Amino acid sequence: RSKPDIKMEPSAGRPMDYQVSITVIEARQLVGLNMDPVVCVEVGDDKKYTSMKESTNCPYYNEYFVFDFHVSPDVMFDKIIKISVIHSKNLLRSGTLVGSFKMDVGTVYSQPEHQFHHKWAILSDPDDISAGLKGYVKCDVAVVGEDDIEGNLLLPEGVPPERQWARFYVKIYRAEGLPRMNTDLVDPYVQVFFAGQKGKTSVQKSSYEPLWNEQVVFTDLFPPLCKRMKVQIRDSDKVNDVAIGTHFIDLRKISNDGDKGFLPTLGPAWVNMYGSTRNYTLLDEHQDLNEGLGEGVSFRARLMLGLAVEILDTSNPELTSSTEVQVEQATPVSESCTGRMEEFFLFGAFLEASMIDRKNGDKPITFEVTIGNYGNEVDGMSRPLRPDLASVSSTPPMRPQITDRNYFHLPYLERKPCIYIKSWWPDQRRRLYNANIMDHIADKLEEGLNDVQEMIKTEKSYPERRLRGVLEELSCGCHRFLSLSDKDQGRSSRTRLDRERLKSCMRELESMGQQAKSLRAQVKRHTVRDKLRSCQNFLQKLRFLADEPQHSIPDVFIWMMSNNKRIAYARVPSKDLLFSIVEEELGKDCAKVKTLFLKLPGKRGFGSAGWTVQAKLELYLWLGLSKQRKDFLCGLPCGFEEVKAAQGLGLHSFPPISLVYTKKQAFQLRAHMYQARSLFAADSSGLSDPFARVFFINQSQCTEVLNETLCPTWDQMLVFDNLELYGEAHELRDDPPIIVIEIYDQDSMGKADFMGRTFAKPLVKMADEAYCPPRFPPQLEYYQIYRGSATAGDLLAAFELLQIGPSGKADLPPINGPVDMDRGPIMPVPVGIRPVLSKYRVEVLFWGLRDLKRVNLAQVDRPRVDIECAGKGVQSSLIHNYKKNPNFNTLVKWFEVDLPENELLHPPLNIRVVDCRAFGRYTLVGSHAVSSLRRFIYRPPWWSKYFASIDTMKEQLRQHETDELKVYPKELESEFDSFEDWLHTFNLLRGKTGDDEDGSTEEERIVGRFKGSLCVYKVPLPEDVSREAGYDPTYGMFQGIPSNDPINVLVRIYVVRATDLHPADINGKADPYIAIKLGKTDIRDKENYISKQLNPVFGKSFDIEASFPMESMLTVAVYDWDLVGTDDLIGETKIDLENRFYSKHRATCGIAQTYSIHGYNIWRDPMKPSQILTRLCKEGKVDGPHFGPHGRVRVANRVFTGPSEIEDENGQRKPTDEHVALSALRHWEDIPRVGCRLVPEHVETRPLLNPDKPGIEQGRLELWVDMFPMDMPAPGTPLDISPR
Repeated sequence: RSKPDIKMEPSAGRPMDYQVSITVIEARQLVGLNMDPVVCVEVGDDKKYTSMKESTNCPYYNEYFVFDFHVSPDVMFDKIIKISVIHSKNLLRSGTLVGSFKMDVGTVYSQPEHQFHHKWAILSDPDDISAGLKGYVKCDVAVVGEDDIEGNLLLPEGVPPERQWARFYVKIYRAEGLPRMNTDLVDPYVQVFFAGQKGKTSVQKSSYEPLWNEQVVFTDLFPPLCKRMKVQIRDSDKVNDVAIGTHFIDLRKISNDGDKGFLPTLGPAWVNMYGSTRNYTLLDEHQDLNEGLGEGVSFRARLMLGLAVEILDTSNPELTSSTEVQVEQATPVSESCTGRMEEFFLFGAFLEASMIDRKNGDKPITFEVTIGNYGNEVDGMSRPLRPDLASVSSTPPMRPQITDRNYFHLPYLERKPCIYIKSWWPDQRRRLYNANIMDHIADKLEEGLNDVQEMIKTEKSYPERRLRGVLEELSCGCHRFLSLSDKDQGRSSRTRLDRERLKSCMRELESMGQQAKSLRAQVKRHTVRDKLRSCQNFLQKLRFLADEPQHSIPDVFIWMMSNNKRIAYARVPSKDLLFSIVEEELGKDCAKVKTLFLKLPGKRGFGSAGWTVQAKLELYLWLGLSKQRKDFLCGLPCGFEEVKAAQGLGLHSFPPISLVYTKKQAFQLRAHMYQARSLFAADSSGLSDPFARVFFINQSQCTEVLNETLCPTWDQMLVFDNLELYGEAHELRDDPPIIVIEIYDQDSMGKADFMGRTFAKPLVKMADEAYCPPRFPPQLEYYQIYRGSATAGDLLAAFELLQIGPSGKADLPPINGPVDMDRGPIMPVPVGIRPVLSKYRVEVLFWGLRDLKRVNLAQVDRPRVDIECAGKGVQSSLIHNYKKNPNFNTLVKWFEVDLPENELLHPPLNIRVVDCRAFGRYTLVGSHAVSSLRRFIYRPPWWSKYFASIDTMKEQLRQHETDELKVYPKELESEFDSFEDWLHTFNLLRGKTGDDEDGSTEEERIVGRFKGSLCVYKVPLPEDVSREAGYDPTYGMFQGIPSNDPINVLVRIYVVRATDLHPADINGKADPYIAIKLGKTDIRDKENYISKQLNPVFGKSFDIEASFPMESMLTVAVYDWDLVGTDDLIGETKIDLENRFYSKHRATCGIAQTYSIHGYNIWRDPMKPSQILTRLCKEGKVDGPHFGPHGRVRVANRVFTGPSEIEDENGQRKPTDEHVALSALRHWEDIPRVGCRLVPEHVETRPLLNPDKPGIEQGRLELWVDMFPMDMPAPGTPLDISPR
């Protein structure tokens, strides 16, 4: 696989809705006298307080606090939680602070389920090193998108409870390259933030190159729970205090905990921070990028910085007792120790630049390649003289040309402009060289893991030894890094972090080279699927080691301007651009023709401000020293000449300002698009008008618009012709240029609306290659379609890029073009590339549909469902009365349709339901299409036992982490395949698909939910299938299916107890009761609510008739009782008795362990197990039962044995058939054709869900539900499970 995944809108910089929740449970061992504590919780600037507790050292609150944000993930993690015991706070007095505990959101989120539970917050006096410990405050925390103190601390691993105060020195020396503010001078000062404490240097007025040589001194507890420092170059404008740039120092990459690791240190070395545009806009909408809230769009400033964390002894009297952020003159160092100053030379070559927006391509456009302070001559820098060349940094303004209505292209063609920059940077190439080595190893690890996952999920053989070879290559790469990075250990201009961090990666990857060989033995033929997920734990640490805090050279920016106004940008990091003689030290984007996509600056690159590509460039880049420009043209496309400028005429080492091209290979691209599927709904009808517009270099071609479908089959090859590819064959065969496929809805105005985008790489054939298998012809395989943030479709294509031949286009294999003469210029996908189509009969069970939401404050009385698959389709019977009978009057009605032979290439079968209005205007009220037909392909083949079962499920929990009845430790539909044995369930949709800014949510699209079954088989059909359709052609495969007809059904619910219910009251002990909604019937136990109970025991039994299957929709709920207003809601759950009732699993009544009619084991099913087995025999078309003696039975070709006799409550021996009958119920899977499993009498663990707090647990409930139809013999009297 070489197909790219270049997403224009990644997760970085995306803001999401977030919630922080805190319960302040209690406090104990508080140090002091007569304190009356008010616990204060501050997250950011939002501060809340508890209630009043009077004169205690051990208070109890159990109070709740909720805060909500909508910020980017890195913005959240710097925010500080400030739980504090504050003695005697009121509105006029800031109370006397006992102690506090500063600890950020990122440490919460680093916990595996993002929570801390019942843990004691280690409060300490934050403004005194010598003050004692200030007790512990038991609390719990949660961030969502035993009671001993030492066993339950609120700390991560490694942190001692007796934390040591340490001075967190940061040193601010000098800065360079500052932009304009005043009209246009600058007045800088640097402000540092850490754990709410701030410290700023003195302002040096009127200097682009300041030199403070000052430092900011914090005082905080080692190890720091606040995890980043906000270092921010700032301008001291007196009216508007505005920032220039911001870099975050990450504490984990500069440290390793323990004596085996090292204390944190950094620098003194340069730091490259970014922000808004290079010019000073009078109003700057990218001011948030100056604040570091997102990705920086242009380089703002660079700043030498240091870090000198030193641990103090808390009992030392000579130290300063205050923890304030003092301002102190630092100790300056020479700039030679930061790196020997060297000259660097950038090279760039613009080959192609297409896909320019039509709204901006009216005028001649200019590029601008910049690296840091150098290469920005057009903007008029505040640069001094040479610390020289004119620094040609712009392509000439060239008139664009039209590709289509959407996009332009640039007529570079034979002339490719080039840009070369002189720059001066400190030589710190090893920080990016080791990053390149370990990034190459991590890229190989990514490719191996993705190949193993893709090849595992396609079930191609031999996976685990391939994974073992991947980890063997990983071990070889570990040894390669062990040998490579040691070659310049004795460098003199080297910081302490460059020693200790390097030692850390040496130790880690030395261990990793043997952990790979250990997990090589751990990976087997059956454990490969989960050890593959275990393998990327290595990849997490390797990606973490790959990035480094010490910057040397800032990132290379490529810009766009017309009228010298910036419209589009890109930012490639410079670490992949250095040239090195070591292949692992060589950057990934260096000396290679790299595809790169521009995007809009700031917040307007996301969402509805633009979805179109700003530009697509085949940019060549190179970076290195000015003495290393020896062979920097080795990766360029050959067959070219160089045109140079006046400053470097005749010099062999001088780079050209432009190239003129002598080789123009004619290339024809056969773009085979056959199908798209699961697309976005851009039209108001819940469907779209999709067509594929494919871009390749300077031209574009369009397939014809298909109408009113989300799974189009265009079946349309487009032949791009007479295009020009430059260079030789070795730059195209193993790495062709990219293909961008864009999907659009042909709307009512004529102008199309955006639908998505996918990328591709064609299989390349030169004229000397034979068009022979296994390479040619190219097979169809999928391409994931993205519409920016979210996935919005899947496309099927088999692109091949072919040379236009030495004699003509006829040297290519002959095009199997338009045999259908009406197609004309539209031309089909040829045979061999299209799949073989074999006829499959599709059989639909039109069972019914429930749970329609009341759109337009009513319900549709006459719905009818049409199924459409690959053009062909069938329709059900029209509903004559929906509320009386929500079930179609149709048997298994089928249609025969040509389908793809390969099962992975099956199209999504569409299901839609319409209201049958006048004139055949079939207005859609629901539509669901997402299914894979391989699933539907058919080929012929009381307390006394309860507490014992409680001990049993404790054993089941302890074995999972390492009489009687069954206990399921998860939800009942998890064990029993959701009772979807043949009565399948699908979920309908309506409206436009939910874009994050233009559309609704996906829950708002939910309108109905279909019940039915699908059976797919070939029309050349097998022999047992010929028997099955033989008994009834009106049912097909569906023989012996029970009737649809409605019935009154008794609903019998036993509820045992509830556990760990979330209280709404601030005391922490709710007042719950059981509330049951069944169909349209309300039953509440509010008169018998169990007050003041976290784990109440109900023991109530409820019998209530329902109009099944219309009333087969039940919720079992718990309600915190409240007389005033309404009772607070805890949570509900979905039951849906319909899939229980008609299942073969016998969900009507559970079966006990052994047959007994006395005491706590009395057979509660009114129909005895012998009659149960006879019923399952006639319903399962299997002969039986055939009892001999009461201890044995023959059912089909199988024999079951067991006991024979039972005593009643009178103690008299009654021999019945029921014992071996119930034993056969517990061996009912032995039947070779109809065998299955039966539901036993059980108890169940039920998650409760509240839409007030979605996606998280509200408590558990234990219960089990039986039900009985009212034409069978009458149910037994309601049993009682009242507690002891």
